[PDB]
Amino acid sequence: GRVRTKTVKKAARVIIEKYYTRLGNDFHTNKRVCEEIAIIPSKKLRNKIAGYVTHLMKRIQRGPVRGISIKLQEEERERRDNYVPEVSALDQEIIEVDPDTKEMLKLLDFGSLSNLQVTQPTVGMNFKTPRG
Amino acid sequence: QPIKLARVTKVLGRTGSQGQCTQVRVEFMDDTSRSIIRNVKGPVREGDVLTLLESEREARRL
Amino acid sequence: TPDIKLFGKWSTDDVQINDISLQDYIAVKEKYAKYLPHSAGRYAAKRFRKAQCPIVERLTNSMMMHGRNNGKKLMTVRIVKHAFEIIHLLTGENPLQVLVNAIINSGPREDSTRIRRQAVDVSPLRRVNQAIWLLCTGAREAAFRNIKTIAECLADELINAAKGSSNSYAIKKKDELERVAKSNR
Amino acid sequence: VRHVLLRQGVLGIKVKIMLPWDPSGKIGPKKPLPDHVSIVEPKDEILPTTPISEQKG
RNA sequence: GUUAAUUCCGAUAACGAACGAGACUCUGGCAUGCUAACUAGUUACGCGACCCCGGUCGGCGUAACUUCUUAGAGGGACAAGUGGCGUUCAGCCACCCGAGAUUGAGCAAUAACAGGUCUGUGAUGCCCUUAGAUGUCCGGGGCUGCACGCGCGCUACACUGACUGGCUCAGCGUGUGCCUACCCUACGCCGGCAGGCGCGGGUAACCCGUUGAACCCCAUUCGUGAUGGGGAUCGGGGAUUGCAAUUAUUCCCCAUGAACGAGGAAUUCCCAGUAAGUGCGGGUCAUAAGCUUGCGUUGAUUAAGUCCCUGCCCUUUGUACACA
Ligand SMILES: [Mg+2]
Ligand SMILES: [Mg+2]
Ligand SMILES: [Mg+2]
Ligand SMILES: [Mg+2]
Ligand SMILES: [Mg+2]
Ligand SMILES: [Mg+2]
Ligand SMILES: [Mg+2]
Ligand SMILES: [Mg+2]
Ligand SMILES: [Mg+2]
Repeated sequence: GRVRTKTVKKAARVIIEKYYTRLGNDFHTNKRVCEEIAIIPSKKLRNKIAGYVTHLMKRIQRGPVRGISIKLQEEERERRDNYVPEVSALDQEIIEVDPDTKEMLKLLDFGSLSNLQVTQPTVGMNFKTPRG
Repeated sequence: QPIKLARVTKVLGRTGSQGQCTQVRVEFMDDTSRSIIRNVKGPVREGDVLTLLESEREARRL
Repeated sequence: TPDIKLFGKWSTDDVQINDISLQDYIAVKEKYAKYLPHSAGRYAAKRFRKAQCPIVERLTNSMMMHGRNNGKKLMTVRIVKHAFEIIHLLTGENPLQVLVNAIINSGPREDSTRIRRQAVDVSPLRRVNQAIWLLCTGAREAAFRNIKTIAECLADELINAAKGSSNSYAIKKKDELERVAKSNR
Repeated sequence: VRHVLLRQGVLGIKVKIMLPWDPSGKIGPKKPLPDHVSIVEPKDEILPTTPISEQKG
């Protein structure tokens, strides 16, 4: 089995986390890049780390990777969190109102409103799942 | 009981006590619509012809 | 002869394999026929690389057995060559075609095994292997303690197996295994 | 591995001490461990968005 | 789920870790590229010898170079590229390029055996003996004894073989000693042989040595007969080692010529340069390989799976066992 160990995988994740701009698709380029940036004592471990770097870069080019903190993907995530639309979906011209909700709003202070719409009650009381 | 040829279309798995028999789906090259499952001794790859002495027997699928 | 290949003095072509079940597993025609049945090796590395080995090389390899003869491949190349000479001087046909017909006739189509024994039809590569083993065993049994030499015995066993006259030990063991498998099914 | 001769018998002592790594090689060996991957920290660089020049000499 | 692996992916009252595995070292292969070479050579020349311009020479000497030689720094292989399977993660199979797409060993965790060693020790507790000695030295014998059974091995049962000639190829290696008295041997004569007599070389890429090893190849003799298979037993003689060979130390010659016709129940080892055949070195060695440890030649059958037997590792279950 050609299974990479944790000393390969965690070190490769640290290398890609610190030097995402330097690394690339080509194995013989980013192998020498990892040789320059990282102090690896042996060529076999260096080749394992470089191969797992190439595989994680293929995973990054395919999509997002869970156990990594890329600055560009973090900026994209922050942008998608800070995205604000134009008009709110809570502001509606017609709001569907059930009759018991209309009764409790009538017993509250806000009985009559401007933009509500009392609908007909759903006749036929069949809401539970059949057993077994 | 005539002799019929059958081509291997899908190997399923190892059967037998010592694991010496391949469970093999075979398509008959005479009637291509009919296909059966038999146990086969020997090294079996996909895409080769066995010479079945009878087509009526069938191995039990586990 | 740069285009067509000559197995010694024998032609590569005009070798008709009768059974289409044994077409890919008999490597004799147009790619695998060489000048000698000797070779370097590597055929036992992968599982189905043994099928790509030529059948005369497989007979050459299976002939050397029983302690005193392990690792005499030049010697059994000499045996197979003189046996092909005797096959031509008796039958008057292609020794390669006689050997292919001997494999087809001597290979048992079924066997029985423990799944009480139940009968199952064998793989064609296993059938080629069983035929190569049985005719070699019959030739060695005929050659042991006899004036008749190993080349004469191997030639007579291949000719009797291609004929199917039930005088060959390989044909007899093939009929015995087929009859036992016909019984216990 | 040493021996000590007590009155009742003889006791063996095994002392195994792993030496730490050093660049100089005085307190320990010079070669680092085969499992320790020493990864340096990247220097803080600022990417320029405006092309400029540094013509001198 | 995956892996040779508690190897990883992922879940998660766990987080952070540690040994082991892996990683590491040596070995094997690929680099017509770098460094190297009168203790390795290469190819060109100059001669010499022989055959009819050309061919051979490990016959001689020198001109650049390292392909063959050796050993140093590097490099190269990582599931990297492609096509599929797979939570599209961990990973798996096949294929292209390619010397390799699992070479082999060493090291090897916690805990334990009342496993072996007091006959390895001037490692040792306790007990025994200590002068008519269980200390030490010398002579002889024994450790080899033979109605019997077992184990590891060698020789074979032959014609796929034996004998007799001819051809033709290796790599591990080792080699003149503190005491230490004992090395590997070329070459020339004597003898059939074991061996003996003299000059030399070698502390070793210098000399043995281009290590002219066997199996194998070629050509006669044999003819299925316990035969020219097999060489046990035994008689007569001749040499080496040593103070001393008788219970034959070993080796050589002639002769004597047994069982054994492929082996019952039972059972061992193994899947690639592997098993097996086959020979060569080291250790024991004054004399010495049927053992062991390494190396080389020829070199396959079948398998790329399984828990059926023998066992091992996880989870669950039950226990009236815990020297289990
Ligand atoms: Mg014979
Ligand atoms: Mg004890
Ligand atoms: Mg004495
Ligand atoms: Mg003894
Ligand atoms: Mg016995
Ligand atoms: Mg004899
Ligand atoms: Mg005799
Ligand atoms: Mg011994
Ligand atoms: Mg119970």
